[PDB]
Amino acid sequence: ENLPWVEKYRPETLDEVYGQNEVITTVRKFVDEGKLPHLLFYGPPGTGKTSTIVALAREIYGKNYSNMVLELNASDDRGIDVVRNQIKDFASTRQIFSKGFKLIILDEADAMTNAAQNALRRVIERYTKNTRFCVLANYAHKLTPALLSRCTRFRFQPLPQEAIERRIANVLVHEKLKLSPNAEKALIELSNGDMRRVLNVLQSCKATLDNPDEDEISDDVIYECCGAPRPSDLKAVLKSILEDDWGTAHYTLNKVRSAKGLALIDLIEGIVKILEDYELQNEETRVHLLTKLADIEYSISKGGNDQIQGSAVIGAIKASFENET
Amino acid sequence: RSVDIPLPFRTIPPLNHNFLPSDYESLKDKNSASCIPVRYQAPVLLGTNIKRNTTLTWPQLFKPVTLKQVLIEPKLKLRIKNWIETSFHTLEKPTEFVPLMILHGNSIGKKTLIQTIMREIAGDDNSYQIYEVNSNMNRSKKDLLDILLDFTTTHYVKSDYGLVLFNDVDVLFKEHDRGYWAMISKLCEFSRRPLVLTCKDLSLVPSELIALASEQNSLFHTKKISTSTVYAFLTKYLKSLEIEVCDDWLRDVVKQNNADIRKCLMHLQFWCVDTEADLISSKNRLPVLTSTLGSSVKDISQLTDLLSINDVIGQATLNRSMVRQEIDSTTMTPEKVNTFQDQNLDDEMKLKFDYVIDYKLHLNDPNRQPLLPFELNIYQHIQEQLEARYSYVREANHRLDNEYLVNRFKKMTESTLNFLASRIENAEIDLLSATTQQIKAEINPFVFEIAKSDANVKNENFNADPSIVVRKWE
Amino acid sequence: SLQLPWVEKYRPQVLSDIVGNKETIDRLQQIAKDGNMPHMIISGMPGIGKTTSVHCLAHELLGRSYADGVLELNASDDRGIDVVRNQIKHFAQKKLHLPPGKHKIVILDEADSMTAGAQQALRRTMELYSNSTRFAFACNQSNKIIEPLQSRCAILRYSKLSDEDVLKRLLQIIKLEDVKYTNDGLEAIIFTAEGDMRQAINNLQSTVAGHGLVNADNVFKIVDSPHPLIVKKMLLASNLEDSIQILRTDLWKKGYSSIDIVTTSFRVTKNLAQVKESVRLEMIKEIGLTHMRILEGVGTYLQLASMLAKIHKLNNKA
Amino acid sequence: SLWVDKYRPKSLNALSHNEELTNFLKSLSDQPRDLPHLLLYGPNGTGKKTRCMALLESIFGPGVYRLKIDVRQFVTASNRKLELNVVSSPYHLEITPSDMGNNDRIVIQELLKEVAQMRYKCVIINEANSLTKDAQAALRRTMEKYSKNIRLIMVCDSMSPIIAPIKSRCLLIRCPAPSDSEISTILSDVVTNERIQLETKDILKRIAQASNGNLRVSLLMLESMALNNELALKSSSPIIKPDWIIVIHKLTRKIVKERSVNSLIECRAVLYDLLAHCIPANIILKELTFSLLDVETLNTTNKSSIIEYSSVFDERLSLGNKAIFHLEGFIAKVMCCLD
Amino acid sequence: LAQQPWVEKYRPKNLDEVTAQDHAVTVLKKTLKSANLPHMLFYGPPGTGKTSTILALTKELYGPDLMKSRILELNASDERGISIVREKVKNFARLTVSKPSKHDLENYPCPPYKIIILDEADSMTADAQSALRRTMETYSGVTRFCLICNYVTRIIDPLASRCSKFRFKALDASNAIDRLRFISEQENVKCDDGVLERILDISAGDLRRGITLLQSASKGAQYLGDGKNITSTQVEELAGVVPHDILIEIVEKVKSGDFDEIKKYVNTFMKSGWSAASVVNQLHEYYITNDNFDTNFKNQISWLLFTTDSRLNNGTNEHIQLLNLLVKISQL
Ligand SMILES: Nc1ncnc2c1ncn2[C@@H]1O[C@H](COP(=O)(O)OP(=O)(O)OP(O)(O)=S)[C@@H](O)[C@H]1O
Ligand SMILES: Nc1ncnc2c1ncn2[C@@H]1O[C@H](COP(=O)(O)OP(=O)(O)OP(O)(O)=S)[C@@H](O)[C@H]1O
Ligand SMILES: Nc1ncnc2c1ncn2[C@@H]1O[C@H](COP(=O)(O)OP(=O)(O)OP(O)(O)=S)[C@@H](O)[C@H]1O
Ligand SMILES: Nc1ncnc2c1ncn2[C@@H]1O[C@H](COP(=O)(O)OP(=O)(O)OP(O)(O)=S)[C@@H](O)[C@H]1O
Ligand SMILES: Nc1ncnc2c1ncn2[C@@H]1O[C@H](COP(=O)(O)OP(=O)(O)O)[C@@H](O)[C@H]1O
Ligand SMILES: [Mg+2]
Ligand SMILES: [Mg+2]
Ligand SMILES: [Mg+2]
Repeated sequence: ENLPWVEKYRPETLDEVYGQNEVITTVRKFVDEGKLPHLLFYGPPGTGKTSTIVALAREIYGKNYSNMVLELNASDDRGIDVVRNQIKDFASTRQIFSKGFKLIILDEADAMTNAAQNALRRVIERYTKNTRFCVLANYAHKLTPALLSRCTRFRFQPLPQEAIERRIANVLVHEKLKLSPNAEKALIELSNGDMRRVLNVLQSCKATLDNPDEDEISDDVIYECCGAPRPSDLKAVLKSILEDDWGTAHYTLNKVRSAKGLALIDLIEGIVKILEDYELQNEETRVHLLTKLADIEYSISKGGNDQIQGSAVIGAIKASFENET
Repeated sequence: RSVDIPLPFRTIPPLNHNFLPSDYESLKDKNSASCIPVRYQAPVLLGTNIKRNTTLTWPQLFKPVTLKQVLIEPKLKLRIKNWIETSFHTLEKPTEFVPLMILHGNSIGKKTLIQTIMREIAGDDNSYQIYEVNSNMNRSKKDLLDILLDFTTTHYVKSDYGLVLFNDVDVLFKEHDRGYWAMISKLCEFSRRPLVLTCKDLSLVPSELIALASEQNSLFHTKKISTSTVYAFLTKYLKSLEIEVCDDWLRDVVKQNNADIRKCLMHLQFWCVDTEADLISSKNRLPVLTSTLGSSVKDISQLTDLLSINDVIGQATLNRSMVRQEIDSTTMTPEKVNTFQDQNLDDEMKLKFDYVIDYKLHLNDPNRQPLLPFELNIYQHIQEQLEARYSYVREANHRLDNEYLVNRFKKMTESTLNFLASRIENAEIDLLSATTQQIKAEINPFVFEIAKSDANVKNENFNADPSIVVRKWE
Repeated sequence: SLQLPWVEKYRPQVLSDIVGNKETIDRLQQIAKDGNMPHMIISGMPGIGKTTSVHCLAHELLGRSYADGVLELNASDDRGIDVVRNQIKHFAQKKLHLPPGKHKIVILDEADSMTAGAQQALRRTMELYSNSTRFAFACNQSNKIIEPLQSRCAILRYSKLSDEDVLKRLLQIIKLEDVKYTNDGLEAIIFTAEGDMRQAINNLQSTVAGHGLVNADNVFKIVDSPHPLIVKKMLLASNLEDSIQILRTDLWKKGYSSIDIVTTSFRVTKNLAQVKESVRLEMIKEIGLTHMRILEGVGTYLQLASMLAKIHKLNNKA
Repeated sequence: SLWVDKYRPKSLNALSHNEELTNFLKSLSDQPRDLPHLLLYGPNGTGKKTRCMALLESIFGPGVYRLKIDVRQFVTASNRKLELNVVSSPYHLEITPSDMGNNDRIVIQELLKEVAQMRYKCVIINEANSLTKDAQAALRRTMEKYSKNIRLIMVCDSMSPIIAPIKSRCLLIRCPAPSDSEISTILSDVVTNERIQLETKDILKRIAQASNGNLRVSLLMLESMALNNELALKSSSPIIKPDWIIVIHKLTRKIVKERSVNSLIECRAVLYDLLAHCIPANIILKELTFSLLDVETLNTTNKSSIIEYSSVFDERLSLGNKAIFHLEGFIAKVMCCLD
Repeated sequence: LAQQPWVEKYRPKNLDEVTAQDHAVTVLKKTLKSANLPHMLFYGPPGTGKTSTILALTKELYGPDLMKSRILELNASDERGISIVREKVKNFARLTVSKPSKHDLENYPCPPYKIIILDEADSMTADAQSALRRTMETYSGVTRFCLICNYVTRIIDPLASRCSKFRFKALDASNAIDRLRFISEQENVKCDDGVLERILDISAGDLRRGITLLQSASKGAQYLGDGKNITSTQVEELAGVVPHDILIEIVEKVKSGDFDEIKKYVNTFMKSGWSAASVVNQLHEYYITNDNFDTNFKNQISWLLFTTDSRLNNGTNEHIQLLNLLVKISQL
């Protein structure tokens, strides 16, 4: 129906959560054993933390899931007061229930303040007997050690290609779509372990098609829908810097940046990534290139004039790769 | 397009991680050289003193009994005592005298002084009746005006040596303690008993009360007492308890507690129990510190460059925290001031987020918040490693400050303005309009040149009083 | 159902079981034995045993009167101006008959989260009713408590637990729990604890529950942090290409953020011993520069690559 | 009091040097309906603030010189008493970013909001270069949102650290330094109003060449030399330079002659004495570098190394908190190079 | 009131009237006649016709009287991501469509959804990954949020997923010159040959900067009262560009090589008031573009100029930085 593919292709059970396997196996062992300690699912966004907790909560709590599970979000307009109010009201009510272990899913807890995190730790300690928390976050360095020590941390890694491609195959056949192998490879390498990005780009590619029935999606379609540098453009810029004149290198760099709307930071990162694949005769080449490009990126972040920064990029690459020759 | 880069491809070798337990044993933390907690002797309790086996706190066990034991200069003691006696005698007669004392300053005995004066005046503890209005209660008009008016209007049921003391008159809530200064004014109009006000700062007190008190010479400043007298009092107190202690540790206790008799007495109440455990490190000793010459200038050049880079790192990362620290609710933030400005809120809502009344706006940056103790701080590690082997780094850490070199700038500008005004107002505004850097670099040094030139001709014998500016730069 | 965690199952119920800070713990034991407990502000890092110390001291001081003689106020409970002016004052004014020398204890745990006005109102309350009740704070940061409150209490600064005390209590727990231990595994537990004793107990429990025998590899499987040996190999490799490959594969592709990589690199380098002290401090300076650049906002892969390049230059040359 | 204050042009017509800029400002004040946001930049002591004040007077009136001092106290996260002298007027307001350090964003936005709470009020901002990037972004937001009631006139010695949008939405006005003849003319006017007995007019030219295009420095040197010799300037009368400049010259001499660690300790003590007298470290480094570059026992390579280390340590000074470390590192690197 | 800046006085009011940019205006008129747009993003040089195009789309979509109520430009401004942006967005969701006008019926489809404009809201202290996602889902039928961006460096794929990314192409010099000449003709701006090309050269394609510079030059010319055609020197002075004669003297001095001569020239040049950053930029233009210099020299001077510019941006003394840069270029 008229819904995004993100919600349509949500993992309705723990068997549909691909990529993350250690976490799913541990969670299944937890539910089979019955020991469900306080959980902290953290990692890069789109890894499948909310999907995992929703699937587990449904699997344990059947039909009563609606009343036995409260899904919070600290980023909303509540603050420490209303957030604490809701948690204590849900945890201390002991409503008429079939069993127990009311679950509270607090999403976006890295935005919770230090006092709020300490209060949440105290509330978790007080109501452990009847309420189990599965605090969710994206970065573990924004969480206080008090909250980090009262929950069983479960890091989520970016999904491996073997999985992303499996979900590609699953969504493609059901939605009647064709992905050319180069386009599929581009999408897999551009998602960077983000299944949500995959679904959004796939839906946009479906909408882009003049006839979304049998038209195959090409590489350029994905690289322009996501808004990312094509490998050909970065490679052309790199080869123009490496083997052409200063004026021609400047012309190619400016033309590519203007035509593709590409900032210099993305160009530097893509050039570094491409040059990683290639081998260099000398080592001072790599050392000087990495150091100079990092300095250029740091200066770009602070501010300046882009012409001198682009000239510095070209000169740094040229000097580094004339060191090897 | 292929646009192949003129570089051969690299075949990445396959990385494997099989770590022997011998490599795991290398993870043991090397013994830190920066850490150096040096212990002191255990306290030697002599005899069986009755004061040692007490049930009251040591700050209250050594409560002053006369006006000689309070840690306040005798001149101000006599002034306050005479003022209280004169107020008692004057208010006894039917009544130009408004009973009001502002006992401001940063001293400690700002409340026991009044109690000791009452004890001396009355001669007995039961005779005097001091009604202390502390911050632990609601000091609002509709909660205390009637009570204070009745107390200061009629006689206590029992010479009526009655007094009202307003402890901590500086910390006042906006909504909880509503109409407090109106209560003070109304009491001053219709009182027959003295009214003592104590604060740590005089800014919060309204200027009307300040002027009224200054007219009657009833504005007394409590200056902090030097650490020598505090140390002597502590030594005498410990002699009364008959407790031996090395004088170095007692000096450290006096120094680290900011010469606070109550804080020092609590610290001694803890750290002087009959146990064999060694004492607190107090002033940490040098971590085998050797502030050597460093031999070649290359080594000291590297050390100074590392120090400069570390200072840059500290300035860049000591105020950028990753955890969103909260803003205190009971602070005068501009949002709180504008929130109470809006009249849509009723009394009950204003009770929830009542703020302490202050004269300084509490601004804060939600992004540039100070680092939490558990967050990574490499600057501290570099500083503690460099200080452990070079003393001049630790000296440089406190040779200059932020409050210092700014108060010095203020005093230098004041001296410059005085010398300029002493010419044989317009400067006060226009030179202030001139940028601070300009005054620092050009105006003040040249004013010093003129001052030394005019001091030279005065010794030989267009401006007067040049010695102040001469002394400021020296 | 649930199994009691070793953090809670093996929590010290007496003050003697608490390890670390021997002088302060002994003095607290003497206070609990005799009485006349002064106002204290126990402060320090998380997990060193502050709240446990306060609760054990209160229990030993009171006994059967703990229920009606101790009022605990954490951050979950309300500690506003109204609470301080009514509940704490009424508890202080309460008439409870206790053995001589003993006093009621007002445990205000996490006092660093309390508002300033509540702290100001608490000052007169503790100064007036100090002959019947005694207050006890417990804060992670001691500077968040106002100077008027700190001038009426004996500030206690608990220090980080050393490796010896953590090893001793861990050996005790392993001995009463029948846990198969290896020297490398216990060393890994101490290394990952970093003075946080609760973290050490939790890591031991997780390792035993998951992989049985406590080897160092098993400990470094349940910490979800960059492997210290992998990071050491990345930093100390003589070939920059190998270090770059390690950073790309084992750290960046596995989801380790730049902050965790920088923290692990700094900790490993600080614990490194084969390199000279000057080289150690210079590599630490490079890591600090990289951490600064990350904090400014530039936490990309290229900054970590440049950090590795500078460390490689420093190691191979000079 | 000082001749740098009493003989300050208080009108657009009173402005003597840079007649083109005077005509431009007079034409700008000819229609007071619209003042574009002005960014007056140039060397120090060139009459930028004097011209801003004269323009504000010409639009409003002689009141723009009746200044009152409103002291504002602020508290940050670490509880520091941030105290500011906010020079105000019935028609204009004046602020200075450096006097509030890193936190120059919240204070600036609070003061500008307070101004906008009440044709237009012009706010003068001294040393806009010292503003942090976030504060400059806040100013950029203010210039567009609060354009109807607030007109920001910013005076900075260098416009390079200013962001691009601020320059794009401002009228860039450049103030070149006065020539030696113009400084001599101003000094001669001050003389003939103060009755200074010169033996010749060469003394004024010497003062102008010593001040290096700084009117304030030249006027202060005139006042000092006049009061020293009792209004009797002579050819033998030496130019009065401030004590810190002489101390910097002695420090450079010591650095050149003595290259040792103990010499570096003595240099650190000298730097501490200089910084304790409330002298900014940027000027100290500038004078130290330009006095080391003028030493006649040094070749080209050493001086190039001096300028390189000076640039590096100036960049570190702009991004550092403790200045003594940067200055001592510069001195140590200089001494290592001079070996 | 009577006076109006020419940047907004000549803003294109009709969507199709937007100069060049056919790839955008055609698809945008199709989406306007579709009676509903998805939340769209545009990228290009700041001042290439982003705000003008979105306001013109709203102009041909809603009514002029309906405009100031339906559109709230809660852009990167005083409005804060959630402190105000989200609060005002939800309070506007509490508000419905105002009275329908006359010409608005049938002529102006006036779709119920509202349009919220946020120019470069990515440069904000609030990172709303889903704080506005929820508010455009709960209020999709009653409002839409349009965003402005510079490059394709989009921050969060949520809240930026269903985006018709329009590439506002760089405005060609011919059409920009035509537009500026048209504005000059309307405002009777007397200009000789070379003013408009120079204005476009310093503004580097930024018509907003170009229009503001032209307005400032016209105001200065009226201030002088000569009535003569504006010269390129006045435009250069109104933008901060160092005159080419000074730059040629600088390059001659650094070709001379003497440290003392360079130091004296820099000392005499710091008194002129010309900024060091403009000197660095014009030295870059003179050196990197020139074909009379070796590749090694340009490679070294690129890093030298980059370091000098980076240090100058951090608020350091211009005298020391320019002296060091010129000396280092001399040693090259
Ligand atoms: N391991 C996975 N297996 C299957 N689908 C997945 C997996 N990870 C993510 N997805 C899909 O990608 C989207 C991610 O949804 P969520 O789990 O809610 O996002 P998240 O992982 O919790 O991260 P956020 O951004 O903090 S909500 C959904 O459409 C899922 O169906
Ligand atoms: N010699 C002494 N002189 C004064 N006070 C003493 C002395 N010895 C001990 N004290 C204690 O010092 C304290 C001073 O009185 P307090 O009322 O607690 O302080 P205060 O007057 O309220 O001023 P503060 O705490 O700075 S607001 C009392 O607790 C006294 O018991
Ligand atoms: N020195 C110690 N000896 C024995 N057990 C300890 C020690 N320190 C900590 N623990 C244990 O580790 C846990 C620490 O609990 P708490 O004392 O409440 O932590 P904390 O010191 O208050 O720090 P917080 O909770 O982050 S404010 C308890 O389960 C204790 O049993
Ligand atoms: N295609 C165009 N046709 C005519 N005038 C234009 C065109 N593009 C820009 N302008 C002029 O430049 C001004 C700014 O254009 P816009 O790009 O729409 O505004 P803007 O996006 O806010 O600029 P920025 O990004 O804030 S610098 C307009 O008001 C016009 O005066
Ligand atoms: N046109 C002028 N004629 C005479 N004196 C001037 C003129 N412009 C500036 N001055 C002198 O400059 C001094 C003020 O300099 P100021 O504008 O504060 O320098 P800056 O702009 O660097 O802050 C005054 O004392 C005044 O005598
Ligand atoms: Mg989620
Ligand atoms: Mg605790
Ligand atoms: Mg815009």
